[PDB]
Amino acid sequence: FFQQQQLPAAMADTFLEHLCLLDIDSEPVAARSTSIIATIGPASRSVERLKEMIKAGMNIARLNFSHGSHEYHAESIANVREAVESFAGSPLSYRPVAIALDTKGPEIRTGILQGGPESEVELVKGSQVLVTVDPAFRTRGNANTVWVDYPNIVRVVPVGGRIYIDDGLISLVVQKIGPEGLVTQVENGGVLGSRKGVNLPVDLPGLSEQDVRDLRFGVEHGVDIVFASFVRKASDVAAVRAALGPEGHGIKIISKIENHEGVKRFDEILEVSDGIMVARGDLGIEIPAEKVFLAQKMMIGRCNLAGKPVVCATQMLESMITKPRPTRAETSDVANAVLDGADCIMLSGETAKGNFPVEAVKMQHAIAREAEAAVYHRQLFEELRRAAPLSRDPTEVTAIGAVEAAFKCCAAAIIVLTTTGRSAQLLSRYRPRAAVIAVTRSAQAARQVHLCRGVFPLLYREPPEAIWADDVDRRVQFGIESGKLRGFLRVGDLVIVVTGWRPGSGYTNIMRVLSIS
Amino acid sequence: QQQQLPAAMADTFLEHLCLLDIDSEPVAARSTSIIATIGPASRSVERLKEMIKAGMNIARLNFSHGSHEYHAESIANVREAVESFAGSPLSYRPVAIALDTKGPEIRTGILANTVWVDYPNIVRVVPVGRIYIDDGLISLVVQKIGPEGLVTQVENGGVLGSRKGVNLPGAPGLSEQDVRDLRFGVEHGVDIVFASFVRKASDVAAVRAALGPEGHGIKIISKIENHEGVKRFDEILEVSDGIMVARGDLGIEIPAEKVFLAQKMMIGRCNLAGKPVVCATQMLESMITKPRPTRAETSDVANAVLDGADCIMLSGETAKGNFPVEAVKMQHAIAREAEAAVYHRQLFEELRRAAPLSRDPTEVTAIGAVEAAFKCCAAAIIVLTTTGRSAQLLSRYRPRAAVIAVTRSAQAARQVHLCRGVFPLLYREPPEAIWADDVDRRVQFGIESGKLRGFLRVGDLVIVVTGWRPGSGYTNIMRVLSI
Amino acid sequence: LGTAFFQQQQLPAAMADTFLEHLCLLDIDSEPVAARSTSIIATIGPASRSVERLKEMIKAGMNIARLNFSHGSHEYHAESIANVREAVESFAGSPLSYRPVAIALDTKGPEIRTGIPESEVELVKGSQVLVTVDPAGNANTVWVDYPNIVRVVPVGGRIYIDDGLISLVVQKIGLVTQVENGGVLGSRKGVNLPGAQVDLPGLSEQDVRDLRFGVEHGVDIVFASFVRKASDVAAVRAALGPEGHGIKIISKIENHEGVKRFDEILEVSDGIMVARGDLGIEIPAEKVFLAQKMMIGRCNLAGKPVVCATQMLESMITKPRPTRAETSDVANAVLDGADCIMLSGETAKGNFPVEAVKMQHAIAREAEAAVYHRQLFEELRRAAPLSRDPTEVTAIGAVEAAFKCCAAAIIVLTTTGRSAQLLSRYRPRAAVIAVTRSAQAARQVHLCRGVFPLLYREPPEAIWADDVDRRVQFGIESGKLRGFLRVGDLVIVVTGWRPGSGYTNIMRVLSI
Amino acid sequence: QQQQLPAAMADTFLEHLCLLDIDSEPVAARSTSIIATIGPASRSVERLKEMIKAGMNIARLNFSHGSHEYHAESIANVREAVESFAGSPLSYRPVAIALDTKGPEIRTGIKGSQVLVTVDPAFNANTVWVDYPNIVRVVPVGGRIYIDDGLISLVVQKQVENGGVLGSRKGVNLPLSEQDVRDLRFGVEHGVDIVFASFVRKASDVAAVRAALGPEGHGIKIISKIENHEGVKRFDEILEVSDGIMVARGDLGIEIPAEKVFLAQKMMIGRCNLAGKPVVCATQMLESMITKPRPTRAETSDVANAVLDGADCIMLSGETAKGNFPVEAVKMQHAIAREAEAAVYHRQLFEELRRAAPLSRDPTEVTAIGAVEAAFKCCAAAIIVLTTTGRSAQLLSRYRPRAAVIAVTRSAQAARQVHLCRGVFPLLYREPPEAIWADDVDRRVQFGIESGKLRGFLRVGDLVIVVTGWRPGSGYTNIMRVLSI
Ligand SMILES: O=P(O)(O)OC[C@H]1O[C@](O)(COP(=O)(O)O)[C@@H](O)[C@@H]1O
Ligand SMILES: O=P(O)(O)OC[C@H]1O[C@](O)(COP(=O)(O)O)[C@@H](O)[C@@H]1O
Ligand SMILES: [K+]
Ligand SMILES: [K+]
Ligand SMILES: [K+]
Ligand SMILES: [Mn+2]
Ligand SMILES: [Mn+2]
Ligand SMILES: [Mn+2]
Ligand SMILES: [Mn+2]
Repeated sequence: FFQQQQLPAAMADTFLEHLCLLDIDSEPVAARSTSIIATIGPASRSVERLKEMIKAGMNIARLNFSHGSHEYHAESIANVREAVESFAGSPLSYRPVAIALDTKGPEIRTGILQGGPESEVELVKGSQVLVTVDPAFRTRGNANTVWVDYPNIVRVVPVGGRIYIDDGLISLVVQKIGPEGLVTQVENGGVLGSRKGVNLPVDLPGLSEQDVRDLRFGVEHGVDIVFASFVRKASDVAAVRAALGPEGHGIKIISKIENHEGVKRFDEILEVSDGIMVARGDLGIEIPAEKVFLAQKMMIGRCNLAGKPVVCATQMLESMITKPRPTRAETSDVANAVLDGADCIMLSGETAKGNFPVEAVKMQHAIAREAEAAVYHRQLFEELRRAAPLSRDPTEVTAIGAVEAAFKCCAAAIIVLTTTGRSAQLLSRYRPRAAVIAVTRSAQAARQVHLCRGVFPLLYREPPEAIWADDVDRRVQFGIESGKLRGFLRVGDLVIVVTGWRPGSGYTNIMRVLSIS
Repeated sequence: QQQQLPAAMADTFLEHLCLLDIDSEPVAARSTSIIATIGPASRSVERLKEMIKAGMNIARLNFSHGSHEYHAESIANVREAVESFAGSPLSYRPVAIALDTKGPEIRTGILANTVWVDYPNIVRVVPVGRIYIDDGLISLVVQKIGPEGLVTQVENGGVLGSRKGVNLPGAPGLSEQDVRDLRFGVEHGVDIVFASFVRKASDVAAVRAALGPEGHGIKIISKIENHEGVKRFDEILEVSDGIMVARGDLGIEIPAEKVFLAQKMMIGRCNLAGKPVVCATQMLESMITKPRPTRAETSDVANAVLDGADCIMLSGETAKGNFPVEAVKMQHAIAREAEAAVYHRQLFEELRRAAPLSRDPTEVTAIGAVEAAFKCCAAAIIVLTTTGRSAQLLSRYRPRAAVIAVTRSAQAARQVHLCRGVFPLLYREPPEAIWADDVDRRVQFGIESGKLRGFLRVGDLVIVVTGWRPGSGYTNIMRVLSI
Repeated sequence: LGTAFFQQQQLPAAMADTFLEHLCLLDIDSEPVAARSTSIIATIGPASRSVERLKEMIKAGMNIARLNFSHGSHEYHAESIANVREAVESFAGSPLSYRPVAIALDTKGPEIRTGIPESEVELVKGSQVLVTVDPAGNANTVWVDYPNIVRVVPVGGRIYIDDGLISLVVQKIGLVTQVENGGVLGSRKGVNLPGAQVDLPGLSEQDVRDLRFGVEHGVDIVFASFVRKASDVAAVRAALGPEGHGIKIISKIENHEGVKRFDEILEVSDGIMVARGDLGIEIPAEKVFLAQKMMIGRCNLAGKPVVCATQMLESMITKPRPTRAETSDVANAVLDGADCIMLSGETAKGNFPVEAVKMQHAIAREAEAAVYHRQLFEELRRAAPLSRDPTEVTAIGAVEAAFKCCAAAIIVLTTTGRSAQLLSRYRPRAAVIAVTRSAQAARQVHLCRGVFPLLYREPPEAIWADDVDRRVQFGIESGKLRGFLRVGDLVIVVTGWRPGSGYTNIMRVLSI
Repeated sequence: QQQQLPAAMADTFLEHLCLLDIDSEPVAARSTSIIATIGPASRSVERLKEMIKAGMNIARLNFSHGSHEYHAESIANVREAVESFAGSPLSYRPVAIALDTKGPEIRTGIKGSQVLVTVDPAFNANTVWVDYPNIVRVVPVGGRIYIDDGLISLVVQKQVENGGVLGSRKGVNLPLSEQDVRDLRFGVEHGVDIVFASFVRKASDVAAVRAALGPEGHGIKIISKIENHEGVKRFDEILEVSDGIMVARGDLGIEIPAEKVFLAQKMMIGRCNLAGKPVVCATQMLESMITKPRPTRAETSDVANAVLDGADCIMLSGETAKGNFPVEAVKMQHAIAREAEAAVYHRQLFEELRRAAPLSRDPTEVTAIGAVEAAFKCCAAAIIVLTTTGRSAQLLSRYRPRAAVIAVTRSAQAARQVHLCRGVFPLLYREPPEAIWADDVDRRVQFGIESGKLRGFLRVGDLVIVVTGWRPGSGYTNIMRVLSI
């Protein structure tokens, strides 16, 4: 109890008094429920660096298949698994880490600039720039002319349209459509390098030939999660599932909502996906920048309703690419994503290319811990309660009973046994304040539950005891011992233990109140 | 749907009222206990058997009249009728016996105008500016305190005043008779005591001392009957097992149009504390003479259940009326409809937030069990309990599912009738050698009894609440089961 | 606000954040105000017919006099109307304390009456009994005033007699029955036939003459008995004619069909009466409170008056004090949201008609202070649709303003009563003092909870704005004299920008 | 469906989130005021006119830098740009001038674990100088001291957290000066409207500022900047004596841990909403737009979440003082604020504000809540209120009505000062009083209707709520009327 983890604010009767009672001297618990996804790149590739990021709090390593070869990414996977497994010799402190593959998706990139792949050229504001796809001008990239790697570009944009280059920094307005070149008037000028992104706010297919190879690669190397780029409809997810094949039927598909189409068809995309990523990078270019927060809050709420994980990504701590501490806007954005109900937060260039990858992970860890305590659980739990339909599934029934029991005694943890992760996910979807300590024998499940907020996975490695009830108790004790070592639990704490009545997944039906001795 | 389910789910209380349907039949068993007063109309063994089948749960002995031998016959006939069903343990219904004390009574003198009372401090307790006599018929105001006594100015005329009851509004805990009657109740093993005229905490402490250590297990229900008991209600409730709103005397001691305020205040505070509350007096008074009640009486019973009362009482309707069995049936039918019409959505929400954080594993398991019951609309919550406390902590959250309580204690089985929603089952088998099998047996006994009595069907979901070791106070386990 | 002021009117329970805490804070020492908002309808009969008796009940608080046309001739009811109006107008010499009293006509409706004169036949239970269509009554057979009764009732059907006290069962098959419940049988009592569809016309030909009588004598309200469908009321309005177009029609819901078709009945009616007497026989007694609470809530949603009637204080027909069930029934009807409460035999035949009125007055005062206005107002305002009518917009603003300062009253000027009813629609705690020049509006607004009508009798001032202020002042002086207002009280004043009905649009905060 | 009405009507906040629509366009004037700091990028009259048209409502003078003559030039340029629109009174936009005090600053002098700092006037990467003479009594053996906006830190040396390039004269942090007094006197002389009081730690700091403004600065609003741990702890006593609060995340983010700043922001905004007083969110809202034409995703959400929290004002610092896109940054804040104001869960916000607002017998307070309720009942296009000091407009703004509060006033100062209150749009009435007072009241009401029609607020057929008083002078507001245009 005490005056810690914003408990006075949690006991408020209105959201207004909740805000009034928030305290900067009320310290949070050590358990951080929002998972951190860190992108792998030249700054976070060495085994030595990855060990620091795992200790700092990185839960999922993201491989961005828009850059680098299959051989390059196989080296990233090997270095991650080498860093993760160096801690395995101490099972009570072992932290599982998931590997996520981010697909290239339907991209449009420019041509290499004349003079060198590492030289610059400027565009004049209000000038006249010609956009061409002619194969001859592929290496002619200059101030007056730019090449695009998308042939069917002249038959999609009307007169007066808009073409964005380099993360929406450069803007071109279509004036006339010419024979073998698109005449534009620059609307927003700026420096332009080589082979930058192009957004067109399309007939490029939903799943490319190269992304098919990329998905098979992820199955052969046993990735746990796929981030599918530019998901526009349900069949875009089915195509990714089909390319994964029966070999990868257990891989979680997280749909990236990156344009107006994805937001419009969100309901049909969410029903067929395991989760959603709000990809505010491209989404900030495909729809007006002042509206991205609407799309993020909408998508987070509907995922919290559905009980499916949602990832918030891009530019959360962007200034930390070059500076050791973030701006006030960036700290508030991470805190507010946690407040909205995000299950995971992501770092992109902050860990891939920046000079402070470990410090960015440490900052997200510190912010999320404070923000999680500031969640107004009293109204959140009540609303998730009413919105969720009645259930005859004993796992779901037990889950809500355990969460309510945890709120009643301010339990330090809910310890649940799970093989597939489902029992921990059904606890997570009701957003308990107590940490959900999930003890599993499945290494894959231990990595995959990082998607669900508040679930701390522990990989159990011992062969079964001869009496199953003894094997259950040993696993519960392993969760308590790990919680003690990691600082989640102390003597005298109350804990809720969630198990089933028989071995095998799907039989969870028991909730017990235990005190830590 | 049935059980007024469209109304119980409504977003607002106004929409809840709008959706109440007279064609939505009640399905759950009725959870408000019926207390019937024993009298000439309900003293024979065969009539008591009729009233048990009609839904009587507690037999009230009114010690305001009758000799000790008279009440011993009442106890023997009640126990004979109750035990005639013990041949079928799966359907046996325990019936509590409650002793209602006579309490301190100020009566006038025997043998004109300006009478005297046996209470000698009447001159000191009534200041200048009212005294009611004989059920409130005569009313006197005082305008001067002199050495002879009071002035006795007549405000309302009246007659018939030989040793009649005196009430003084606005202004010991146990008479010698109550001490003897309370000893009788211990020696005859009564389960509940209705302490009359409780106005402070020391009053119920004196009842406790008269019961002695031999009667430590008896429940003490404090009857609030005057203005002082209403204003010191918080201190009274703290030391009592429950409260009875005694509207009869309360309606004389305070203005009759204020009694409903006292009733709703006390029921709310008892609901808040998780303690049983009894609403009593003239609920179906016209049925003393007529076979059907008035519209006000039928509304009165329903509103007492809606207010949150744990038990409703019948006085002359069963003690001396011509339709004692029909009066019990009428209370049963009304209570069933009223319980389904409870706006359960706001009730459970408010009880949840008002109940404070607790680290007691029984309290933690209880709220988890009630939440789990709502999530699957479980047919019942089966709980094993030695003293009934585990079943009372479930009842305090007013679940819709029945709380089926399996106990070996015959006294605790009778006493849990005070808590709304608790259906006691008396287990009679001797303990198994291994304790975990004894627990399984009792849980299955509650299942099989629930199946016979229409509580449970094959395919239903039930919430079972047990503990990790024998003895009371260790409840900590909640399980979801299918029948 | 003054701390002593905060201790009355149950304001601590009003400020509670939950209904549970609202219950826990109710205080028997918290005294209410003198202004009771729930109107009292009293049935006129032998016990309440003398002019001197009507005077005592006006002072006791009777607001609407009910003529029960089930009994008595037109000449009987004309003398009743004359006596009521004489007692009412006897107070008109003092305008500031004049209490308008509405006259309500309760129709006979499709009734069925047993057989006869003042002897009494007891009836044995389980004795075979015949019901008689023959115009050619003992314990073995009795006759009835319905020739087509043999056509409708099936074998194994139930017939009720004398407030459903006696129940006949057609054990074999006029109809030879055997008795389910036996009792002392009077002369010409009531007969109810639940479940069986009767082919009796909702507007009989005697009903048409009674409604014409009410229009010719200028009654304000019609209680239409046994309304089963929307065109039952359209028939009543057609019988009233263009002359009776201003009479309020209250539909009495008395049987299962009326409850099932309640929504279409409410749409064409000015209000609803929960007629618990016949309802309690036509449907199981255990379900009446479900029907009462359903209709009160739906009327409160629709903003139309609802009356609760029958056996509220029934023991007071013979006793000077009611039972504890009766006092809580009145209180709970007010707590449910009823606009009006009714007395039947308590004032028509009983020995304590004035005391019954006084008892209902005292209970209503206590129960009105115990309403949880916080949730009631929030739910009424959330359920009411958005409006572009300035009268509705001003009304909700004035009620909210009255809650903010615990205003002693809302003073509204109204000619038709609509501005007062829209204020009453949102259930303010403050009394709605309605100043009107229309004597009929002053009578009919008693249907709306919380509205205290004042009849203004002066010719207009020549500047309309001054004429508005004189009526506001008349409202203030009247409230001061009746105890509703004191110096230093805040009052909300609701008026319009121009004369004529329909232009209310102004709310003002004034100190007394 | 427009302006997020499906989201605003929802029965639960969770359903409100699910119903937010990127296609639902805002159809309502922007209610959150924009404060732009004046500096080299925004001193020219031409740039100030573009920023006025872009949405700037308050011009901030940072007295941390620049002499009195530099700031007099800034005031003159702002007023010349503002008064350039006075030719059309129906569209004239008042702009307030706010003085931001220097406060008790500590600056440095004009890598390796050993570093010496000393206050010696006779004293590179090895030795730096500071201006604070003594500090040896405030720091214990546990605390630390920060250099250069928190980038370089040192514990009780008696060189942690790295520390890169350090320049000449940058801040020093430690987790009423004579200069401040002459600055506040300067502000009274030049008729500034608002004072931002730096580093307010207790209620007596506010009394000192009010004393330095003299009896001639009675009408100047004092906004207290909560900048450190003590200001957060004694917040309630500071709020009670201030006209408003600024959450100064810049310094606050160094004085307390950066991860805790959002907690302090939400606490102060909520308490200010409770007390009905204006609160400003400040510093680094759109920092990247100093060098880039478009903001980061974090910055867009940060401005939107400040509005959703309930801030009455949002601030721009280097984005408008020194950046390369000062007009575009104002345009961006205006655009984000409009979208976020429609996304507010008005159903629960209005309910919680009304139940938290205590009962009152003041007729202005009673009229205000009646008018806001009336506005909700008809979706009034606006609430037109006549006011001399602005108090009647502030009492309406307290309840956060959906309708715009059009405040008509003769006081040029009050017109500028009500910009601190969210949803208040001031109009300055210039005509002289009519002979009959009632005609002068109606003509001001019609002035607000005419101005509202020209600006797009009002439209023929719309319903409006008009709030007036019964006698001249302030404090007598007591009338609410429903009118058709
Ligand atoms: O002088 P009049 O004609 O009585 O009008 C005064 C009142 O009539 C009103 O229009 C209200 O009347 P209604 O309630 O019948 O609509 C207002 O203008 C004013 O309060
Ligand atoms: O908001 P404030 O400062 O209290 O001013 C409100 C005042 O404006 C008025 O409407 C007009 O007053 P003036 O004619 O003096 O400008 C007064 O009735 C009212 O008291
Ligand atoms: K990608
Ligand atoms: K009738
Ligand atoms: K400054
Ligand atoms: Mn992308
Ligand atoms: Mn008694
Ligand atoms: Mn009838
Ligand atoms: Mn600062």
